[PDB]
Amino acid sequence: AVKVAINGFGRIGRLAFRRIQEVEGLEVVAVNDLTDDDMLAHLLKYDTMQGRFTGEVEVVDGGFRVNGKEVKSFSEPDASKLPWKDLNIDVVLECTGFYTDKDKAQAHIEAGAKKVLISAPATGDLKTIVFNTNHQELDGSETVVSGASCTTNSLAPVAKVLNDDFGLVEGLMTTIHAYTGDQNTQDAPHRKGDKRRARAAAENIIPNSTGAAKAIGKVIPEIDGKLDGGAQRVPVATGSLTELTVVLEKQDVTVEQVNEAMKNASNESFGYTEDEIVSSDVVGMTYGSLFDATQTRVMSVGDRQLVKVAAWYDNEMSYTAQLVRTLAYLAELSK
Amino acid sequence: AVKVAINGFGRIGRLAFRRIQEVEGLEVVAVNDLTDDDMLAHLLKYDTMQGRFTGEVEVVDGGFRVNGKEVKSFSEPDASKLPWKDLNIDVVLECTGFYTDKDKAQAHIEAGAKKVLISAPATGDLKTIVFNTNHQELDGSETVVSGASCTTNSLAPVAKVLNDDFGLVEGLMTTIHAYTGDQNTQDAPHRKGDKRRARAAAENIIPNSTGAAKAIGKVIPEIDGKLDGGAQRVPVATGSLTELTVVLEKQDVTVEQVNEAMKNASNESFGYTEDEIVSSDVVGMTYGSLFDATQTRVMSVGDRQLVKVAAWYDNEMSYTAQLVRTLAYLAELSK
Amino acid sequence: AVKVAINGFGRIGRLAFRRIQEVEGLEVVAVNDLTDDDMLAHLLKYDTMQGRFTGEVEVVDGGFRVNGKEVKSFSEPDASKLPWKDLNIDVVLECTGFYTDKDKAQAHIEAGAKKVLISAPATGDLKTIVFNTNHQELDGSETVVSGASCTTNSLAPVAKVLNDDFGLVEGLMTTIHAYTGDQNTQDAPHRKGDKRRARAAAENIIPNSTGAAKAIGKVIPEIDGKLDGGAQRVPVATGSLTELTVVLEKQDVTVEQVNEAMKNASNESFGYTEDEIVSSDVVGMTYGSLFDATQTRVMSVGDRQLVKVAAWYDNEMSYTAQLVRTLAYLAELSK
Amino acid sequence: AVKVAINGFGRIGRLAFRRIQEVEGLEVVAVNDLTDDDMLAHLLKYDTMQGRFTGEVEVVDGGFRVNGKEVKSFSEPDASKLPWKDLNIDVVLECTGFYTDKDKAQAHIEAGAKKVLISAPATGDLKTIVFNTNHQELDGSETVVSGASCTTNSLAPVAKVLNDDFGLVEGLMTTIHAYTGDQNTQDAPHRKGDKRRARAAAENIIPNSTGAAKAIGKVIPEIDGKLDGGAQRVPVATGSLTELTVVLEKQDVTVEQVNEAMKNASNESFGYTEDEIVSSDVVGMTYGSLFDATQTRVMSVGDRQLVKVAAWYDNEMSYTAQLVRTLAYLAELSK
Ligand code: NA
Ligand code: NA
Ligand code: NA
Ligand code: NA
Ligand code: NA
Ligand code: NA
Ligand code: NA
Ligand code: NA
Repeated sequence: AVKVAINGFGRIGRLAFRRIQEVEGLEVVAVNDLTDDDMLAHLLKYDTMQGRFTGEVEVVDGGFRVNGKEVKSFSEPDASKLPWKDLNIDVVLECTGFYTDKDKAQAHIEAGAKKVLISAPATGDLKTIVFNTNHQELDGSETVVSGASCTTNSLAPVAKVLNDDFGLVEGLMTTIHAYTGDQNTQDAPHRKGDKRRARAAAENIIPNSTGAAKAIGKVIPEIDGKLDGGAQRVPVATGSLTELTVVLEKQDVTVEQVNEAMKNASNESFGYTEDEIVSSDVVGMTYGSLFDATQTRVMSVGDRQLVKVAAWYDNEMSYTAQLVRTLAYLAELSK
Repeated sequence: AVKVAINGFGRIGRLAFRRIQEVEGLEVVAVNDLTDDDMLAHLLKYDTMQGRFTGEVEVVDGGFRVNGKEVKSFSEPDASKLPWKDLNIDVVLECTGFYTDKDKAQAHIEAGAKKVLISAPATGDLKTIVFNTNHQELDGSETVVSGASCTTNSLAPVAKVLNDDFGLVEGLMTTIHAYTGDQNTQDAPHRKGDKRRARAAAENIIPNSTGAAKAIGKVIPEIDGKLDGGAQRVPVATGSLTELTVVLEKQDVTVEQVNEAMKNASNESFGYTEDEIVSSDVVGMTYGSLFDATQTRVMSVGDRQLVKVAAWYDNEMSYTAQLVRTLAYLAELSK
Repeated sequence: AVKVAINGFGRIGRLAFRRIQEVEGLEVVAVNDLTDDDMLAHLLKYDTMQGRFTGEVEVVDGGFRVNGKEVKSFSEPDASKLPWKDLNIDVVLECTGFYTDKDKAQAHIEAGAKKVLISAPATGDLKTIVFNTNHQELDGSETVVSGASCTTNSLAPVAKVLNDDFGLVEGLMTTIHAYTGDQNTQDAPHRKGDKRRARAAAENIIPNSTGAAKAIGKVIPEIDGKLDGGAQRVPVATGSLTELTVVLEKQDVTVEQVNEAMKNASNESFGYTEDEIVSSDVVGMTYGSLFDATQTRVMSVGDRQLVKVAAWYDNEMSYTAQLVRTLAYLAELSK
Repeated sequence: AVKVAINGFGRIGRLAFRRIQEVEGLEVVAVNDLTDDDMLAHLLKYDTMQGRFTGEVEVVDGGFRVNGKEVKSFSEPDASKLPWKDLNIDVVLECTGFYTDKDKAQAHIEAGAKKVLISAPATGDLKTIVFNTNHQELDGSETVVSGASCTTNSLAPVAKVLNDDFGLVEGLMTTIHAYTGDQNTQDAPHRKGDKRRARAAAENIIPNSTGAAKAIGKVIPEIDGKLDGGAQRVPVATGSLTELTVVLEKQDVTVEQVNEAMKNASNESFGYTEDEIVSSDVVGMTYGSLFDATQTRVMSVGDRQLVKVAAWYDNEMSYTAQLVRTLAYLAELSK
């Protein structure tokens, strides 16, 4: 199988582990995190929004016993000193937050893994990849790859259809977003100075910033610069919705043409629904974006149109499943 | 003292009562609600989001004694049978849902009231009024008036300015709106058949249909048909935000230009701020709309622009402040 | 397979549908409810707390096709007109709320069904059953049965192990309960004039009355009238905890004694845990009651003790699992 | 004019400040907290559960201006280095959590503060005080004093009545408690390793241990060791409830006795209500504890009785109101 190591056992790594149990041909052989394995198991066994774990987890000496396999654990802050050489590590899923610079992620490579996928936006001379949107830009010469953001993966396939079948001029975004753990529980000083994230996370509508629309050009170059936008974090623990309002070059555009162009590009990454769903219905899904045709909208005043669309995504598992897809493809580029 | 009657003692109707305590000149003399007085008194005295009643409430024989004043109480399904002439009612606040038409609400007039303000949009040949946006259209000859909806009251001052100072071509709207009492507590059939208002209210991001933007032109006739949009209901009990994405006819606009223009329009209906606030900060405010300059964005690609602005409101108390303002002005046209 | 009909497709009925999908030898062939099929399918298809439906739901001509099997759907007010003779109905699961009486439920027999299980407490001369606590009192002569309440099934295994291994002198119960559909979304008047259920459910801690404790004697007759209690309704949508504070006649009781007595009585209905779990961790589980050992407490002052124990239960799906268990038993009494 | 210094401007700090504004005789001349003034001032003006600051708050050279008063701002880790001498600090409120021991708090006295009130339970040769419960014990000799905990203040006036009037044999306690800032926002490793405080605070019923009941002896020594208990922390952001279940010497006790007993011992710390209220109703109250006579229960099985009672409190402002009472009393013990 493809031998995967996870660096960081946060929400993302733990869900990537769960997800990989569902994907044949991938095995997590190693998990590196500073937390004690007792607590790590407990956060793996139990999950507030993603549910109980499917199977049995137990802490054994040197790691965990999970569904009858061995996962070796490490508590090692210098990733260059992890034994990726002798574990024959194919891909590292980098989920710590301390390694989003390519020059800094080359430690996994020096520790002898063959390829690293950063589970965040990343800086340096690397490629940023949204699976099924532009992974066909990977030629296998890459050793460090960005997995983009959770919001980019909800956006990109919607923007690519908009732009491809209608010209894209410009557009703006709002992701009504689930609150995350970098928001405070009660009103208190926030570690990065953010006055809005400083506020009780489950009691408020909280504006905040998002890099995803501004960065999209890294995934779809031909629309680089043409998008920007924000977020509003609201009290659901996971589950998100990206609204996009655009101006298109093609004139006289219908709701029905938009919806039809999205449906035509459905696949495993990009879903499509016409059902009247809410956020909790997408918790745990494995689509990267679930285009919602109940919300397509065309405002027309003379020759001039504003077009608005919305796509769902579990900012946890939607992004995890796209990571695992890209993770595997990186491996398969080794022949 | 202006003699005020409240028809229907729901959220709208009880907040009106509370707000009127803080306005001198106005006096609630009668309340009509089919609910027994004991329970009504209890929901007056206690309020989950709006607080304890600043004062003292008690059920006496013919109604309540509030702060040493007599409030008459009726339990009468038929408006035209209410003793409004007996009490010299100057204006009825109509909050039941059952008289949201010009000719229906006319029943209050036959019963004795001088004028009626409908706390809701209304069909018929009546004027719809957002105070400090278009109440100048009232010429004194109106017996029956609509106070518009709680979303319209937060949209109008913003659209007015954008249309006046720059040329509003078209726009689209999303209100990240608190959840309301017509949403289901748990997943269950919905009495109006709405598949989204059927889901659990405080557990979901729920898309919904909004009336306000489609009908903005009853308040501002010169932008009729240029706005549309909807709501995202989210798990806060009150406090909302209206995002507006628009195309203007002035094509070299800046964020400064937009914000300054909004501050120049500042008053006791249209607040202005540059504090990074969140939804629970506007709970119980009496601005009908609080513009947020920190959220203004202008997007320029080539020489085409998109502009996004946002404004806060208590979908309860904001709307309530505006309704009492229009109440007073309607009783003012005795002159 | 045993042919099951569900009267009333509310939370209990849709969950009973789902659980029966996981029991071999059990089949739901008909559902009665006054709501349209389109809304009912949507509610079976999408659940806020129990997850996307496992499988495929579609509305077909005379009802539903679910996982390749047709399910007849009726909207028939009158129970005794239901084609249960023609559908060879072994057990009707009665979940509407209006037939919580032995003699009222006879209508299902009069319609030709073989047995009725009432999914609530019921009055009249019949039996109240908590599976794996007192279902052996079922001899086979019963046509109508009650499956008690969700809170009863959680308390009954625990109180039995307490009364058997030590003598129960008295006790008091508090269940920290998920809020339910019978509570209001916003502060508003309430169907049964309850000043507390009238308050916003997801925003308060709400005291409310219970019955499961005063009525324990129906399932355990030797401790009749020796328990009482109430509930505190809090903002989790599903998942509860029952705390029981008891006086025993056995006198040098220890935490280890209690816990061990509880562990030994463990079965498919009565779970045992020592993990430090929280409410969401039991959402969807199938134990009728999950004993939490980490919560056991003994207060000793001289020769006088006080013991406290606590058990989790998914107030929805734990009670669903129990009902289905008793349904299967009722059908296995084909002599 | 009692000159007050506040060390740590957390929830306890900012609310103590707010409480002090409405108390004639006290003024906060200084605040020390390592967070920049700009952020601290923002978090004082805007509070999620407690409302906007009534008044004006601005940042000025050297600190804050609040309602036309100067408040000096420092940000010093070393308490000994703080200029309490020069500012003639009569009392310091110790609200950082890191000085919760008498030889730790002394660092303020050496700095020239006359007296110190620690806003938490603290260890050492000091006294632990619940105003209007055991503050009679202060003689004027103390320089450091603990204010106990926000549950001890809740529990102590109910215990005392029970003990004096009926004679407390033993009892156990459960407090249904709002979730606090030390709980995680999302599932993650916890600062103190607590596996239950490691979980999403707003999406769970969470058991957690509390010392309050165990250490009740520090306030009412004549029932030391007689109580034990725990907490259930639920998704309300402030407002809590302490449920006590006791055994008494005096028997044949009625509900009407217990309730009149608590009615008579009611003061400005200890309230008493017979209304059907809920947690939100007690947010921002300034009783230390509010007795709920609607939740009194007397289980009488034959000869032996179990008694239960309950009392609400706002774990924020109720405690804070109590502190500011004790603090004021410590200052006037400098005649
Ligand atoms: Na696998
Ligand atoms: Na580790
Ligand atoms: Na007034
Ligand atoms: Na009435
Ligand atoms: Na089955
Ligand atoms: Na039906
Ligand atoms: Na003062
Ligand atoms: Na500071």
